[PDB]
Amino acid sequence: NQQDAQINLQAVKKKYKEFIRTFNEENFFYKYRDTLKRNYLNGRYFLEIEMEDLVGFDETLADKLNKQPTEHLEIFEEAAREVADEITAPRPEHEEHMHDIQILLSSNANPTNIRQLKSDCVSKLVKIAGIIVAASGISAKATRMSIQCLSCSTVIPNLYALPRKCNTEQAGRPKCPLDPFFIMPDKCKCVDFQTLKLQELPDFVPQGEIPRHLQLFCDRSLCERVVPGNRVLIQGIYSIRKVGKPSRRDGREKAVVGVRAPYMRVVGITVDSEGAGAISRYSNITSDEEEHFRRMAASGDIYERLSQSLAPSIFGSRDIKKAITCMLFGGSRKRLPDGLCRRGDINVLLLGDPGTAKSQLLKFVEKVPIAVYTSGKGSSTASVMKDPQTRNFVMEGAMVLADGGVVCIDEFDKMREDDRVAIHEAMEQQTISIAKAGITTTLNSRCSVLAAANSIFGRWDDTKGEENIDFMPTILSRFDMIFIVKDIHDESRDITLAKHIINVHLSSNKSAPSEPAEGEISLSTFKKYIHYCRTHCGPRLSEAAGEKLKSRYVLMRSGAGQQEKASDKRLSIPITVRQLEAVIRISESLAKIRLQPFATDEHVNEALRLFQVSTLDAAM
Amino acid sequence: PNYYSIEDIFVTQEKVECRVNTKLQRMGFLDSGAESDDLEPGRTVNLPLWYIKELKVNNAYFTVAVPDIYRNVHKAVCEAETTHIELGRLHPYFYEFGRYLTPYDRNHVIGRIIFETLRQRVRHLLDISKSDGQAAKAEHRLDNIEAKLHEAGVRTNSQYIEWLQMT
Amino acid sequence: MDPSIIEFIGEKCMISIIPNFSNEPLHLIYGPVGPFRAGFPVFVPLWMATHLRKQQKCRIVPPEWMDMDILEEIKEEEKRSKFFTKMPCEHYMVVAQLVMSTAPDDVPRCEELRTVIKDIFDIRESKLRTSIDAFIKGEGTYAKLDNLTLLEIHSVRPILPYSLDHIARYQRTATASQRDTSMLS
Amino acid sequence: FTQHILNQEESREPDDKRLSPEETKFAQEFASNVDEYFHKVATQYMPNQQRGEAEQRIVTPNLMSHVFLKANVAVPAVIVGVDDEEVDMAAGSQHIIPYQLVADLIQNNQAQLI
Amino acid sequence: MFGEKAFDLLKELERSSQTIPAFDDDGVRQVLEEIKAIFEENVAQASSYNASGDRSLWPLLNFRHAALQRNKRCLLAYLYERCRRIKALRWEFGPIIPGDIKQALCEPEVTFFNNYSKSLAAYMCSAGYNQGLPIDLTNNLRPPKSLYIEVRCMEDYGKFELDDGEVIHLKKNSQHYLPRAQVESLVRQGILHHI
Amino acid sequence: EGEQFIKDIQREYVDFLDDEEDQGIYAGHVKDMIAEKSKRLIVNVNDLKRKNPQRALGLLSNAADEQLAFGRALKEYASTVDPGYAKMHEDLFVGFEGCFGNRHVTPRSLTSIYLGNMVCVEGIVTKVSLIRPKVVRSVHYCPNTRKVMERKYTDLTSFEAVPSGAAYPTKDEDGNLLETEYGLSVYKDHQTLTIQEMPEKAPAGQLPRSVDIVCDDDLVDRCKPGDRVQIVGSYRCLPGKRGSGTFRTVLLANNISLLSKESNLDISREDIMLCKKLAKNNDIFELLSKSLAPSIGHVKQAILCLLLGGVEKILPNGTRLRGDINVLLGDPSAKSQLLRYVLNTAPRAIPTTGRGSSGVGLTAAVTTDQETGERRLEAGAMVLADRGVVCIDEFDKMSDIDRTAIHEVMEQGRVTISKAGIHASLNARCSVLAAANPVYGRYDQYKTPMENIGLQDSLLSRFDLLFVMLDVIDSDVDQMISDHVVRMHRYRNPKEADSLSFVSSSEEKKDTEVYEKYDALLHGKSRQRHEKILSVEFMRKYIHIAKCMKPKLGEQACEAIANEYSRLRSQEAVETDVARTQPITARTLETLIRLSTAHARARMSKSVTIDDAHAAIELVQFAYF
Ligand SMILES: Nc1ncnc2c1ncn2[C@@H]1O[C@H](COP(=O)(O)OP(=O)(O)OP(=O)(O)O)[C@@H](O)[C@H]1O
Ligand SMILES: Nc1ncnc2c1ncn2[C@@H]1O[C@H](COP(=O)(O)OP(=O)(O)OP(=O)(O)O)[C@@H](O)[C@H]1O
Ligand SMILES: Nc1ncnc2c1ncn2[C@@H]1O[C@H](COP(=O)(O)OP(=O)(O)O)[C@@H](O)[C@H]1O
Repeated sequence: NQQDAQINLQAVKKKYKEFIRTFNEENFFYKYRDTLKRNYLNGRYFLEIEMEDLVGFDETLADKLNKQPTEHLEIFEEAAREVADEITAPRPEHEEHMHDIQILLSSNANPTNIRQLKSDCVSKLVKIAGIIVAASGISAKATRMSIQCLSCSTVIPNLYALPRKCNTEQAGRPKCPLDPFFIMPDKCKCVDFQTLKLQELPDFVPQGEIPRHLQLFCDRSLCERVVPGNRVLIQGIYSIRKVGKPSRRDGREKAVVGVRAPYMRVVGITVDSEGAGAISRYSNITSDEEEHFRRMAASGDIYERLSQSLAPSIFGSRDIKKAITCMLFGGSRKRLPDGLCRRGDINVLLLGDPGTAKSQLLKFVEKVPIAVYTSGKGSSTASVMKDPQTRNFVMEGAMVLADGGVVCIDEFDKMREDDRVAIHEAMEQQTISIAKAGITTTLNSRCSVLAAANSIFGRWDDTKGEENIDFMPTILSRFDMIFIVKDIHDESRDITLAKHIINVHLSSNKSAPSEPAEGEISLSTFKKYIHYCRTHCGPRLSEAAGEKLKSRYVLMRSGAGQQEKASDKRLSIPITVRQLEAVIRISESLAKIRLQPFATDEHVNEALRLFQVSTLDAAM
Repeated sequence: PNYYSIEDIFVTQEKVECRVNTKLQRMGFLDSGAESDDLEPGRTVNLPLWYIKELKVNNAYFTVAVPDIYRNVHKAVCEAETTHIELGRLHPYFYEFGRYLTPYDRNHVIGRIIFETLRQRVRHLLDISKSDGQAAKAEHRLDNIEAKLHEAGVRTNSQYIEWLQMT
Repeated sequence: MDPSIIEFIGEKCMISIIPNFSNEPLHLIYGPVGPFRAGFPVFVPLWMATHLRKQQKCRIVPPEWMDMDILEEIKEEEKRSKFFTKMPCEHYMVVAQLVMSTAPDDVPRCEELRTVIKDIFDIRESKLRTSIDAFIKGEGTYAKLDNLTLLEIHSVRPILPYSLDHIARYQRTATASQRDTSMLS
Repeated sequence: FTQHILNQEESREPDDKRLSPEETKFAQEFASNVDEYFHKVATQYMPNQQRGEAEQRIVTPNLMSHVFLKANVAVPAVIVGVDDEEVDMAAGSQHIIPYQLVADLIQNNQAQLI
Repeated sequence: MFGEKAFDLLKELERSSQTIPAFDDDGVRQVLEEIKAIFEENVAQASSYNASGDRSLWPLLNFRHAALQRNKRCLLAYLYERCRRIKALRWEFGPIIPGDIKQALCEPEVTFFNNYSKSLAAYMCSAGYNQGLPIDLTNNLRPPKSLYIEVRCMEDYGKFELDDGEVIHLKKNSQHYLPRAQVESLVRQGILHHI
Repeated sequence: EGEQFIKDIQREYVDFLDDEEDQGIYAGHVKDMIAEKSKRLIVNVNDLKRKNPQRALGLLSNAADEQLAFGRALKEYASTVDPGYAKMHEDLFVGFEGCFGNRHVTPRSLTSIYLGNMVCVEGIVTKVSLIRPKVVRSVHYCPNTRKVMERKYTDLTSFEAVPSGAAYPTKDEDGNLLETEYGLSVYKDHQTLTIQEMPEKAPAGQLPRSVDIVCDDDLVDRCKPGDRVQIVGSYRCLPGKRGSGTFRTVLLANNISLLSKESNLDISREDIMLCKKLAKNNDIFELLSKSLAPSIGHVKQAILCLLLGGVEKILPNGTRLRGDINVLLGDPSAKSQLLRYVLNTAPRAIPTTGRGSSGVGLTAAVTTDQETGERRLEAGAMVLADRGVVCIDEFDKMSDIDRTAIHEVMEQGRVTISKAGIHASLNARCSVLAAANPVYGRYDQYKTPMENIGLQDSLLSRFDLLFVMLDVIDSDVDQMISDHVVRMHRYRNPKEADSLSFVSSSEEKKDTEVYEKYDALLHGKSRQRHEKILSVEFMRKYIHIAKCMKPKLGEQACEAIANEYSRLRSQEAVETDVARTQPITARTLETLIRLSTAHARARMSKSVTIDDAHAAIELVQFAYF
């Protein structure tokens, strides 16, 4: 303790200790004491902090905080427990024992990029923004422990040398040298450890290259914090694990001089707000939000407004779009005490002439909570690898990443059939099976899928009869609403398409006069709205809906069979149990939107007219 | 006519697994018509509370009768687990059932269990003293008698805040 | 139970202040009021210095318990106050707020002061959680007020009791009813 | 409490002590209103026995809402009118209890509420 | 639904919090078709030798009883909270500015509205002065201040300001010849959080 | 003997053995006077709290030697009670068991706490592994001096301390003789395995995590990997952790709950009596027909006999044959959901993929520095279904490599198999299903019976019957199926004269309003049944004895099988079904034998009847008739 500067004491002595007692505004909210105590009450053991309060307090710490944060951010912990344990006393009688805590940091300074995380930027606090891939399980770590040889809780600065002398020396002259250390984990501790991960951005030198990435670290409360495939804002720190320059040159033919490895640990991850950047699992949403939600649900002019949410630069296809979003909400996983988990999620088909904006539309359906896109030639056999550490046979197993999300693809036609069958199947039972190596783990996950396609011979097949698909009718089976795409001519239509997109395509046009349309706004809102509305309501039918829908499917199959007989040959699609079993999910999607649980058949006449497109499509 | 409440009639409804000792007649609201003015000594039955609220705990038209949650085994180990017996919503109200049902046991245990359970709330809401943040916290291990005071204590803090300065 | 209902109780209390008038466009009220002369103290309630200081009419001074050493020793006595402690005016948690809004234009040391009042408030409250942590067997004939203040107790009031009736009905029925060998409800 | 408040009043019809007369006009006016409102519900078949102000219809009978009491008397246990064990009474203290048992001291004004 | 609908019946008031468009007389018609749908059965066995007095009916008495219990006391709430809300806003104003509509009067609430207003009127007469000063209690909290000017508002509807003006247009910019007794009714039923 | 509260704690456990509770029940006739000698006693903490909560929850926070002391005090007690069993001079650890509920986390949630605790797990039996012995102490001897010393050794996985490190002695005094006597030098049993979350609570946006387990002597390998399990034990963490490199965990101190048996049932000879009382009822077969598939027309009359494995038939040092049954047929839309009526209804039910390499039945046994010297080993995916049946989907989509690899043990009903490292063989005499598709969808009857399927005609004799499954409707039946399917849609959703609500009671309730979602019984009690006679549990409680009973042949079988097989091979290859008369062979006899063998177990009639003849032929003709 060399009390001149950089001292162990001055900070903790009063400064950090009193910063919070001193942190004041009237309204008598403006401390971190209340938040701390009320956090403690519910087992949290943390609190949230800024980094530009020091400017609110002083002008010295921060330019010293950046320099040796590893120490300051534990002096913070000690000050925290001593300033909070006084309040742990209601009187001296109900600190049954103290406890350890974790601090947070945050700011709005600016995000950096991985291409610059360099030797200067090391041991130093920072901010970035990347994206997540996958990260480990939850192993272990602790802080100290005792040993029978000395019986002292072994205290450490770093988060190993174990010296010579015995300490069971009280044996006479017959002592026990040469490191006799019996670790006593009756006396040890336990914190968490998870190894988060990080990929770089999609616009920041991937151009003539590929994107690199980084692996991470945590201690106590940031496990169970991040599920992968997410956009983060971060404050962490860039540091190493090993050390050395001189001619103790590494390995066998490694390390010309001194190369040690990278990583970062987190001091105060947060998340993103790309509209709703991070709204996927947790709830920091507030009562105003939910009022907004239900009062828009109360609004009986929400669905047709939502027919105009994906096409603010696109014209037409409105009867086409009355259920392009109903796909998103999902209906009901109405499972039963026997096996019959009748199919939850929902699936759609579309195929027709190019030049009609299928690609951009599916890009947008990815845009608007969780989803992915490849298409053909290749998300997901599922993956049984063999761990290069220890050589065990683990399962990465990537429809797992639609375990509640959805999927979109075109290019079902343009990829061969060695890889269609596991996915032919998954989307009738949702259980990814496995039987390959010594494991029988019938995995599962609730994904949907969107299916675009391309018919060879175009509208020729569509004019006359049966050249609809090139591959099979068993995946003509699994889908409910199935859509031709033509580009039939009309000069009015032509000119209107003409100016419609040019007025789009001119000067990055519609910034000001775009959103002035009615209520067709904020796909961000839709992320949140969806992740809400699916997460509560579990509706199912009303009695009056069932008989008319039943009779309607009856007449559907009778008309298909009559067209079979009105041509003296099969002129139908197979009248399946799946068709009713899916239109039920269309009713369910509708009731999911308006939040009314019990749905009536007028609510679903809309469904009738929408799958009527498929009926009258495969009518010929 | 009740210990009144907006929950005025979550009162006389809880269905049971009531057995039979003797004959019965004309079950009425069951599958019954002009079909059975006679039935067996011994048949488990689901039954409301209202007509049986006043049917002679001494007399045996019906019998020793408990629900299975209300059977004593879990309830016994929950006077030993009167510390973290967890509820949820499979039995959302679990607090004043005996506040009718106790004398119909013929084994004299119910009320002791229950009183111990809520002496635990004499110990429990030590932690409940504030409204820290956004909408909802822990809102499904709840009978809807604790719901009331829960909201209430929340409000108490909520307005204490506006006191805390001009706020 | 409110933020202001207790100021109909608390804010009626008095200090003595200094105005800058003598007796005003009116002299004096038929009342306990003192004669008005500037440059000298006068005793008033504290629902008016509010009205007056911000009307730019007066100065003001506090009581004496609004200090340091009293509010440095009351706390350490209060530490091992297994029950309660010194009580300077017994609702100083409301006087101090309506004090420290404006008067800190010229009050001294209005910050370490606030520090201590919070430091005492929280602890006494927290004590008033753990009193509950012994309450067994329906002890609704045994309790503590002995040097309580009121601004702490109304923060509990509606919660427990509207429950405690049907809570300890099982045992309050005991010294009020009868049955066979077992406990009654 | 328009239910059995009337019943204590027909027990004595106290002077300005218990209740006041305009309250009585108010209250019987109201109870007439409730009945002549129920008029337009079921009054071809208004209650065939429990017809007027009824027998099980009660509102405010309960007298054990356990309230806080303020000491003001002999700082020893000045043992006085209450059913419970008010042993250990005092002057600046409290040992909290129900209310039924003391509708006495506060009509004496020996004690007070908080 | 078997004695649950009141959750739906006061759901008439679902948006009517303080952003209220208007109100109606819901939830009586088919449901009080019950009360006469049932007395037939409830008194079907009335003084009959159909059983000559045995145990058998003993639920059925109670069936009637609980049916009625639910009915009547649901109804008690259905008017009672309506009295409560109207009383609150009528503590924000006298019967100067009556209800939003005066069309959600379920007929016997003639009796009830008028009864409550005038029971309180009687109590008023006792109150204030022995003769009775209906004494301003919850509005026009100007200390001794101006008498005759108009001010700015926040978009009221209801249009009930009869008081002393030709037309003051009781909304935002209700700005006309406004005296004091003109402007004597509304403080927080939705206007002048802002002059 | 550490801090002297240990002995206070010893006698606090001795204070268990006072009166009716333990002096009456728990001490005496409990392991040794009953003589099964399980040193692991049965404790339940709750009684200990009812004596000394300082010893109840002082245990579930610290277990340094409270267990050691418990076992010590117990052995000293029985040393007083019964010196006959005083020859087991060891710790004799105890249970501390229970279906209590203090803290019962997942393998996911042994999360940086619980260290130094005694808690619960649930999860999957997996990696049921190899055995070894362990060292206790060595009874040496010196013929030079006739001196038998001794030396016990420890390590952390057993208790806290570690041996004062050294190997077994030699010339330990000065040069005299050290003859290591074995047999007196003793050994326990050891074991090591892991568990996974029975996972379906797992968030498949996330990874279902793993655990680490150790066991010991009288606990050794008590179920098979492929089952469901709950367990309750204590926890420890030995390794270095940057003092040297990070940290790991382990679990022990435990007793088991396997939670899927029938012998778990408190079984008298009364359950058999209920079965045999109702056994005489003749048309119960049709009830079991409508039993397992109550949520779907359609078969299962026959599928039962797969579900019953089969019947054993061996000859005097001659041969043996495999007793079991196997069939399958259909365009999409109840085929692909008639397979999960087994995965989650009946035991020993392990579905396979349709896409599987090197462990559909293989192992491949690849190894990397096991704790022991296992150079080559793994296990497979068939013995999991030994003595029963199996599911698959996408069979026609299966490889035509391993199809023949099925035929191996399927047709043999034997294993003589290996992966070229060691010849291996056993008796796995299993059945199986899979799924199916015509290569083009809607075709199996117009063009041909065969060749709308397109594969080897060799298997069709390996299986039992050519069969049929189709989908069409005429003008009249459509509304009949409509009302059937709408019964499906309503007898599943709950809750189905001027005013009829506001009934004496309502939905307003305390604790029996809606359990999950209610169901009807109206007119399925016109079907005079009950939810217990037609159920899961009484059904499965009639599994075991039909598997124990063995209905031998009658005599009238022979002329009938003769006449019927005669006409079968006469004129089954005519009348529009000739190309579906390809696989006729001398194999319908043994399947008929399995048929009547099974059906004579469904009422357990150790006998044979002509009615069974009709029952076992009529399905075969109904294939097409
Ligand atoms: N009707 C339209 N209105 C506005 N823009 C359109 C329209 N049709 C096409 N476009 C534009 O033309 C481009 C079409 O490319 P896209 O990738 O959709 O082809 P496609 O329709 O998917 O054909 P294919 O399915 O064969 O790939 C998009 O960038 C889209 O913005
Ligand atoms: N009678 C029935 N019994 C059971 N399920 C039925 C019945 N009728 C219709 N269904 C339902 O209709 C859906 C039809 O899908 P199905 O499982 O038959 O496809 P699949 O048999 O797997 O097709 P494939 O045989 O080509 O794989 C299923 O979800 C099934 O539950
Ligand atoms: N001549 C025969 N002698 C003995 N068994 C025969 C004879 N012909 C048919 N069988 C039947 O055939 C079975 C063995 O036939 P197998 O060799 O499997 O036929 P495949 O050559 O088609 O596989 C026996 O179980 C027996 O029931």
